[PDB]
Amino acid sequence: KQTGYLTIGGQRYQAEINDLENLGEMGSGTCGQVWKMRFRKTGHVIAVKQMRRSGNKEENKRILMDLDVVLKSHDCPYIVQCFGTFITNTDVFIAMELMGTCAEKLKKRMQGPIPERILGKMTVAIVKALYYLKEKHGVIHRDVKPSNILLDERGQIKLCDFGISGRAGCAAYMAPERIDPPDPTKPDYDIRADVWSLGISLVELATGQFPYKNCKTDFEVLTKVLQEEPPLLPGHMGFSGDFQSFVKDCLTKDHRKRPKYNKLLEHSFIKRYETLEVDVASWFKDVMAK
Ligand SMILES: */C=C/C(=O)N1CCC[C@@H](n2nc(C#C)c3c(N)ncnc32)C1
Repeated sequence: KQTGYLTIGGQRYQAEINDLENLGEMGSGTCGQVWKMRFRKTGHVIAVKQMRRSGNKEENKRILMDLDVVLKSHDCPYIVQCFGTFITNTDVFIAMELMGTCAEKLKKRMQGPIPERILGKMTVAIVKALYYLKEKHGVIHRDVKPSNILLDERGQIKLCDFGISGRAGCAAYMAPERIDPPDPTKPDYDIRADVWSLGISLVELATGQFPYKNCKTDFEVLTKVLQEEPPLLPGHMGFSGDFQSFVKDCLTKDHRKRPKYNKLLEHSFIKRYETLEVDVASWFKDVMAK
């Protein structure tokens, strides 16, 4: 790998950091400070993550760990693409494709449920992203959630933040088998805990509310996951039978029964939103403009 260049859309300039104008930070980063930045030759805007050599040794490790994955996933359309990097005596700058926002912040702006047609095209993207990292690189995300699903003005939906990926994330979306690992721990007991997390997220974004109510502590959530029934989609909101049975499949608590990505990608709910046209781009711009 190299650090001189910026490969965008087939081209590849050879600039340094000062060739970019800093237009501000895009929220307090949890895996590195992220700036929205603009070229001085052309005016094109990108996202640029900064790792200070002086930074916390633990954040920096995750920044480099997320960088390790996104350098290897250029050919996956459903993962935030990295354009290149710069290494100065004091910083590392990671150039990323500029995205609109996360689905967690999208939910707060909507002030309500997100339509099924959008969650549809989201499901196809995340599952295929989680599947690519598994099949091609044997990596698991280990922290899927609405704040890790980025959308943009063009209607793209990509997964991000592989900071704790590997060959413990947020507790609310953690899978049953990660909360209490099996009696003898097989190395790949973890291989499908991400499916359960995306199911929790789909229920959250579809209903506008997190399915485990009134937990004042992290552990209290963990106990509901294991004691209460899986929180399937309600019946009184016009959700289709395909959407409800896909959410039921992912939310099967017994991990030896949760279907592999192999057959989740066969699901009708997926096959519909592969060939179905949905103007997520226009729907995105509208909620933002609101
Ligand atoms: C819900 C969005 C969110 O809170 N953040 C946290 C701060 C970083 C920010 N962000 N990260 C990346 C990356 C990689 C991007 C990209 N690529 N585009 C827009 N915003 C991003 C997400």
